[PDB]
Amino acid sequence: ATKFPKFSQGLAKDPTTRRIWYGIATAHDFESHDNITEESLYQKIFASHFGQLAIIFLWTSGNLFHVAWQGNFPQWVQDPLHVRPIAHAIWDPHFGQPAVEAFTRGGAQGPVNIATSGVYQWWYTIGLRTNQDLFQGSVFLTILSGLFLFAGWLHLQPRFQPALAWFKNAESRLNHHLSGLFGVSSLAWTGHLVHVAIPEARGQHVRWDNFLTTLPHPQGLAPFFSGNWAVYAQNPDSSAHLFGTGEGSGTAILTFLGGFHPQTQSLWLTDIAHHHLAIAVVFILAGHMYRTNFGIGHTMQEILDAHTPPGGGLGAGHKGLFDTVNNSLHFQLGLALASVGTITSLVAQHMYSLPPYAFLAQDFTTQASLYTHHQYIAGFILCGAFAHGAIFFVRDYDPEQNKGNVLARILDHKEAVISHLSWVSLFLGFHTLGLYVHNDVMQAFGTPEKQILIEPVFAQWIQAAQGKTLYGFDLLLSQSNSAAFSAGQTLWLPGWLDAINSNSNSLFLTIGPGDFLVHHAIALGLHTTTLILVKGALDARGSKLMPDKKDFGYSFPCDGPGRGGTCDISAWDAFYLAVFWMLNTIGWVTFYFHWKHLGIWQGNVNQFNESSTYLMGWLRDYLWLNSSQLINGYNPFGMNSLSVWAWMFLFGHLIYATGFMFLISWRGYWQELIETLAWAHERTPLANLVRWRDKPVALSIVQARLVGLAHFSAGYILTYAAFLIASTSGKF
Amino acid sequence: MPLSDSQIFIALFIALLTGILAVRLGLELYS
Amino acid sequence: WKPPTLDPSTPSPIFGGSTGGLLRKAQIEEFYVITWDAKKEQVFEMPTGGAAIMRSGPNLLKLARKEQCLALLTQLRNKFKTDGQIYRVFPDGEVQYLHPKDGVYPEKVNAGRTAVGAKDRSIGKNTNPVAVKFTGKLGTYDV
Amino acid sequence: IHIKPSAQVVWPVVGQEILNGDVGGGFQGVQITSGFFQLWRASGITSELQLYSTAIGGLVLAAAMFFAGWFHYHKAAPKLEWFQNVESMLNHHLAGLLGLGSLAWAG
Amino acid sequence: SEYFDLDDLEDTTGSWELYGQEDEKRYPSLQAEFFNRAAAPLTRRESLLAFTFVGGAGSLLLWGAKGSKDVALPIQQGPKKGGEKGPRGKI
Amino acid sequence: IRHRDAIVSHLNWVCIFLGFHSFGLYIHNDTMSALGRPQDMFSDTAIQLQPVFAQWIQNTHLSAPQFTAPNALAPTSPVWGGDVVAVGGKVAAMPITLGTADFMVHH
Amino acid sequence: SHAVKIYDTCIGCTQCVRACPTDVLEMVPWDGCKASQIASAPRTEDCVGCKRCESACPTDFLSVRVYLGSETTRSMGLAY
Amino acid sequence: WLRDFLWAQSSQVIQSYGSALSAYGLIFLGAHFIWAFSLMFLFSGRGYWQELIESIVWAHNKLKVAPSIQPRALSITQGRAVGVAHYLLGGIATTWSFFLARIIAVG
Ligand code: CLA
Ligand code: CLA
Ligand code: CLA
Ligand code: CLA
Ligand code: CLA
Ligand SMILES: CC1=C(/C=C/C(C)=C/C=C/C(C)=C/C=C/C=C(C)/C=C/C=C(C)/C=C/C2=C(C)CCCC2(C)C)C(C)(C)CCC1
Ligand SMILES: CC1=C(/C=C/C(C)=C/C=C/C(C)=C/C=C/C=C(C)/C=C/C=C(C)/C=C/C2=C(C)CCCC2(C)C)C(C)(C)CCC1
Ligand SMILES: CC1=C(C/C=C(\C)CCC[C@H](C)CCC[C@H](C)CCCC(C)C)C(=O)c2ccccc2C1=O
Ligand code: SF4
Ligand code: SF4
Repeated sequence: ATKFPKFSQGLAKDPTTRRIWYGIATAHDFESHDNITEESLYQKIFASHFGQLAIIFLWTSGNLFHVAWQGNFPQWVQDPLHVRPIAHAIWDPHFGQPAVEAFTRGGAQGPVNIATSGVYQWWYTIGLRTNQDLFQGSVFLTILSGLFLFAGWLHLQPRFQPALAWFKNAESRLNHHLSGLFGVSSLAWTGHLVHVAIPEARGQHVRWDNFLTTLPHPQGLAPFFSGNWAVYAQNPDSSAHLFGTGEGSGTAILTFLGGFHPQTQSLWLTDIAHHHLAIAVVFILAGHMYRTNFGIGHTMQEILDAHTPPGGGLGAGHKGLFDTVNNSLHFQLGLALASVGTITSLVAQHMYSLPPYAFLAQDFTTQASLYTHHQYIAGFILCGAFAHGAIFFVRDYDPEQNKGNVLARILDHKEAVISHLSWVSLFLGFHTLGLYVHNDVMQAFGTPEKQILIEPVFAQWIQAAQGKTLYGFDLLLSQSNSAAFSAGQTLWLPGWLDAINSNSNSLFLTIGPGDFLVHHAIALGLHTTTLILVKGALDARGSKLMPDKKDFGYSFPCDGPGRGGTCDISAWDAFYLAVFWMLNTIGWVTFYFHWKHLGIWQGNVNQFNESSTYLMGWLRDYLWLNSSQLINGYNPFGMNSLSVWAWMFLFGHLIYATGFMFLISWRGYWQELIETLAWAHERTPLANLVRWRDKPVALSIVQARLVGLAHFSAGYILTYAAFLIASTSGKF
Repeated sequence: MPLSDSQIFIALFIALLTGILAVRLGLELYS
Repeated sequence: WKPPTLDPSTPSPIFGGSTGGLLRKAQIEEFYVITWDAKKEQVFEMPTGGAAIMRSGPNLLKLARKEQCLALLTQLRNKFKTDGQIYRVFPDGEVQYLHPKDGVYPEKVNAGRTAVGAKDRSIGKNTNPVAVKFTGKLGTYDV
Repeated sequence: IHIKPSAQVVWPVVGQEILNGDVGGGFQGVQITSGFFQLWRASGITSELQLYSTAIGGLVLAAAMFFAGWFHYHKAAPKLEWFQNVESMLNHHLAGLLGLGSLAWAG
Repeated sequence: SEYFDLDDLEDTTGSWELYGQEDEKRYPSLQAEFFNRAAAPLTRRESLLAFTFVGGAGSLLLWGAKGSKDVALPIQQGPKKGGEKGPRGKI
Repeated sequence: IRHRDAIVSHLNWVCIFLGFHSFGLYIHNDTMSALGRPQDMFSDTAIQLQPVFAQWIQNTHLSAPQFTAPNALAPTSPVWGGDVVAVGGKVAAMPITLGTADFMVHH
Repeated sequence: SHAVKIYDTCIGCTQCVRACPTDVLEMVPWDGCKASQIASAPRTEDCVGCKRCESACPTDFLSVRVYLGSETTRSMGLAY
Repeated sequence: WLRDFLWAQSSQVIQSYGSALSAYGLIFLGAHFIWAFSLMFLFSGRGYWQELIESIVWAHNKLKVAPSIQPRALSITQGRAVGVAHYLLGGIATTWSFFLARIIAVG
């Protein structure tokens, strides 16, 4: 009928407004498009990947350009502890004059936004110093984006179109990605650190016009080629070194000091260089594992077929799994998302405790924003990983080709897995909520000594084994005569033990009963989100209520009111339910991070230690207490620069609430309402001169779940971002 | 030291070329 | 038996009108007609809302949807013990006879009908969705 | 003016006796917000004996209501035409319930 | 009878003109002639889109570059109070 | 029943109009205040929305013992106008004035 | 339009045909069951997708199955 | 409203611990909980819950502790009724504890 969903004639012949919505929502599900083949599917995905890479490089170019043009990067470089970094300028014609005055910050000549992304600390650490450096980087990245766009166009041309078998050559791709994309990139980064970033940290101005003239080490490359590699570790930067200057600097380029630079409170750059060099060698070696065209290397199908326990404990083992993984893009995407999202969480956990950028640890707003940002990104990615696992089970799983292997066998005891996840979720919820409520009642009745405060002795024992002597467990790195102690004593242990025994950093924070309770809340959240996702994936193909669910696909509204009623029976609906639990879980995690760090940054650890053991403590001493500056961003007396966060705070509350409408009220109410509206327009004079092209209808059942979830999530994120940034930046 | 007007115009021109290449890729992906 | 022809001279039931009747769709897409023969003059409920009086003898009623016609026919068959006929009418004047399609109600088995949609297997014998990838079929039920 | 009304007292167990607040009048208990004290004072009630008397009379009338519901379902159940005497019920509920109720309360 | 197969499908489907009346003579001839020659170049859908585009874009950039300065929008005057002061001695 | 579509469509329009011109006034005010433009707000010291009909009702009920209820000594309530009724140093009842915020919350 | 496929577990009980509000289904002669009839779906262009037929079906698992497909004016139940 | 009414006036209920008004602080928290608990019924559907119950029932069948009265998820209508009942109870009791702690402590 129409030609907009040109990939779907079924949508194109829809006479209602549903055609537009579904045309948008199905545009990137290339496998379900009309007349698609496997080869054309892979080629379209390859080009789309080029487009995404170009978008990423353009985004980075824009950040560099706006900081270079409108920021205060040289001024921040001069005084990194007393200059608020500027993100970009504000040109808003709706501003009143008090808003123009309030937002003028950081030494800017006009209203600006203060950055929370940490790009100043990162770019300063890696050696950038001037606006010209940032501009040149931005121009280079714009050119890189243009190159990626050209390559995406080019490999869609018929003579440059890669064959389907090229996409399924797993061994060559793994060899090249491990050796070059990981290893050579890390080696080149070590080159940048040694030639540029380390000299710039020592006051030496090294750029493209003089780096062939500048010696990175006084003895050149002779210690490298002779194998006398300990020369490069001699004479590190002293503990009195001032970053960016030659005062107190050394000449070492590859060290293993451990711990932090005393002034910047961040990792030593020479340690970072040695890290990336060792990583480069390990990854280049690992990229020579798989067989390509030279008669040596492993064959992955035979590796998988060989790994079956001879006692039969895993049935057929991993037999046939090579073709299962290699033929399913959803299996590959599920694996990629699970691993990348776990890595994103690892980045969040390691960047707060081991800050890698100079003057990042002292920037409290930036640290809180980065932790929260990456943990929410990690949560969304993990939900997607399990979603595409469910999609694999529906669309790509062939039971005959996987007969008796580990995949079929875990499908064969899915009730055991789901029921045990249910048990652990129930145990954690019952007992964590019960201990919190008991403590709340104890505080309410005036008897806090009757609280149940369980000491986290296992994690404290771990902290002791890594050298924290506060808890009195004398073992390993906290035992001065142990073998583990003596082995590291001349290499990384002095700096590490200085850092881990200081309470002025975030390295292995002191923990107590509040940390116990919130960690068990986190365990409850992880296990329940996993339960919903895993039950969705394992029941995706069918259940007792709907034994032919695979015939209906990943996403469908329901199977009607029969058989007791079947709302939210699809695996997609399990994803939709699990997003709520993921948001809840990351909320608990980030609440914990922010409140514990708020106490640490304000120099009062007793507030978290005493109030976090009961939930009124969380409400009153975290949410209520820290919202005071935020909600006074504008008031009857006037406004300040926090008024944008007050407005966005309310904006997020509104969007969150609007989502409840789509989630609570369901379709048929709105369809009858829209029918009366369609009657009204046709019968109204001067208005019935105009007519709709698409028949107005209520949003579909699944679309409503999506739109409600999107409003809920966006309001969740916007509200917490406003509260986090306003509460931290109004104090710091 | 601030950027010059010419540097901003250079960046905008290179971005316009990149945008033309982007429109080309988007149309090729479409049909 | 042959399909009956829609007699346009049939009177309509006594009704005062409503806002629930035909809209522009009847002019440009299609509408429906239900006819029935009433044994006596009596009140029935309109599927579009409101009470109407069916005339003794032949009645004709134009409705927007096939489901509305079948709802009224269900009421006529179960409350008034009266049979009826349903037509689809197109804007170009074409009249298509709809129900009962072969003169016998569909719930009564009738010779001359041929099964469509029949699968010669139980529902658990459908193949897997991976087996119909890149074939153009609607699903595993389509094969 | 100074004493807060209270008509609920908690037992001392598991620390909950903190809810018996110092409401004044040499008394500890949960502060009430239903307005009964102001209603009892407006009625002229000056002693706990009169409150006891109303409580006993209420329980007797409560038993009478439960007797009547059993009686008018199991023993003497009115027929349908009795219920459909809406003219009689309106006459009795206007004049007898509301009218005589207001007259007796004015008394 | 509210149904008829042919020549009365308009009455059957209720396709009636409740208020529209056929009328050729409403406006004066010189007034009409003026307004047909006034709106003649915009009677093509591409020309009106081009005209509204060029006029609207030019009005918007002329407002932004000059007109917003003339009406003294606060975003064009910029700050005068020296900048808001942040905590911890930050600027 | 025979014009339920008209009833529901008209009520739908009324609800949309009321939501816009009641909640959107608050949103306008929040946005103006955040942008540092209190003079552009709906307020008693800016663009005013006085509930003049309710104010007139209050004035009529205040003036009632003079003319329209002559044998009543005082108005029915202190909320219409007049003096504070104070008991024990606390306000029992007093005039409840209505301005722009009252207009907005009534809509 | 929605697809209504019939399977061979049908016992010919006619309950799905009686349940259908748009006359999609009908009973045709068959020799596979005792009732000597089977449900058929000749008029799926009129199927709205309400799954009243599946609610009526007594076999375990279902003998009539409705697979929601491309939406039309008839399948969306629109009177406008 | 959010600052000067909700944030400012909730100070009494959230500081009520260790006083006789601490019951209101506990009920404030518990009512927030019951309100949030309702969203699991309102936002979900019984097909998910019936399948989860299938796995749990498998675990009970394995240990020969499956009940004869076969467990079912709540009906669609009961899921809605439970959701709205807990939503109303939680929200109204939240406002109840907020109001009563506030006005008892500052009245
Ligand atoms: C040396 C050869 C080489 C190189 C450099 C690449 C590079 C790439 N390929 Mg592979 N390719 C190769 C050989 C190679 N390819 C061969 C031989 C084959 C066929 C057998 C392929 C077949 C192939 C396909 C089919 C596709 C690719 C794609 C890609 C891209 C992956 C997306 C990305 O940007 O990841 C970036 C990854 C890294 C930078 C590695 C690090 C990852 C970790 C997790 C990040 C952490 C690092 C560090 C801590 C972070 C610092 C953060 C900073 C901000 C401070 C990337 C450009 C995909 C695409 O995007 O391109 C269009 C794609 O679809 N390739
Ligand atoms: C005494 C000698 C010995 C021992 C101890 C093992 C031990 C093992 N072998 Mg065998 N092996 C042996 C001799 C031995 N091997 C010899 C002589 C050969 C010939 C060379 C082999 C050849 C061989 C092959 C080819 C393979 C093994 C593999 C394995 C592993 C799995 C075997 C299995 O059936 O798992 C049974 C596991 C299950 C039934 C599943 C249990 C899942 C649990 C219940 C889940 C719990 C999850 C938990 C609740 C959630 C998180 C917990 C939370 C606290 C964090 C295991 C490490 C396999 C492997 O894993 O290699 C690495 C494999 O592929 N072996
Ligand atoms: C505060 C809100 C809240 C609460 C308490 C729960 C509670 C629960 N969720 Mg539900 N959830 C919520 C919000 C919530 N959810 C929302 C908004 C959604 C999106 C729709 C979901 C979606 C969801 C899914 C999809 C799943 C859950 C599951 C669970 C269980 C997790 C395991 C556990 O903690 O067991 C402990 C149980 C509790 C903490 C419940 C409260 C127990 C009370 C306090 C016991 C005492 C009662 C008291 C004595 C009785 C007094 C009655 C009185 C009238 C006399 C548990 C029943 C998972 C599950 O069922 O696993 C088993 C599951 O699969 N949730
Ligand atoms: C990473 C970002 C990204 C990438 C790589 C793609 C890639 C692609 N999309 Mg997706 N898209 C995106 C973001 C992206 N899109 C967002 C945010 C949305 C809104 C949720 C969409 C919604 C969308 C629709 C509705 C369609 C695509 C289609 C396409 C293909 C052709 C695009 C084109 O330029 O046609 C250029 C064509 C024209 C300019 C004329 C036709 C107009 C088309 C039909 C709609 C505009 C598409 C465009 C991508 C919308 C941008 C959204 C914007 C908010 C960012 C290509 C595979 C089209 C395709 O056919 O499906 C495979 C298609 O119909 N996209
Ligand atoms: C805060 C949450 C929220 C919001 C904003 C709405 C919105 C609405 N509800 Mg919904 N509702 C909610 C919660 C909400 N509901 C919940 C939780 C439920 C579950 C029980 C429902 C269930 C429900 C029912 C059952 C009904 C509604 C109806 C309505 C409408 C009332 C008419 C109206 O006021 O239009 C005016 C719109 C607003 C006041 C929303 C704010 C609009 C802003 C101020 C305008 C901004 C315009 C913007 C700036 C311009 C676009 C720019 C941008 C694109 C760049 C309106 C669309 C009723 C309705 O449809 O009748 C007409 C109706 O019957 N709702
Ligand atoms: C459903 C599905 C899917 C998905 C899945 C997923 C999504 C999952 C996730 C998963 C995950 C997410 C996992 C994780 C894990 C982890 C681990 C397993 C780790 C380990 C670790 C360790 C072992 C370590 C050790 C150590 C060291 C080294 C040092 C010291 C410390 C320690 C001792 C700790 C797929 C696609 C496949 C297919 C289809 C179905
Ligand atoms: C003044 C002047 C001038 C002009 C200039 C201009 C006018 C400029 C503009 C510029 C611009 C205006 C630029 C823009 C840019 C853009 C861009 C850069 C874009 C990008 C995009 C992208 C990248 C895309 C992507 C995608 C998507 C989104 C979806 C689909 C797919 C794809 C991938 C396609 C001249 C030289 C003549 C002369 C002198 C003066
Ligand atoms: C959580 C949830 C469930 C699961 C909830 C269920 C099954 C209710 C469980 C109630 C009680 C706890 C079940 C057990 C009752 C027995 C009488 C317990 C006896 C044991 C003694 C200790 C009392 C649904 O079934 C549902 C259905 C439709 C929409 C939403 C939802 C929904 O959200
Ligand atoms: S889904 Fe509804 S309309 Fe379609 S065949 Fe079944 S009962 Fe008939
Ligand atoms: S499909 Fe089911 S309901 Fe229909 S006739 Fe066969 S057994 Fe009966």
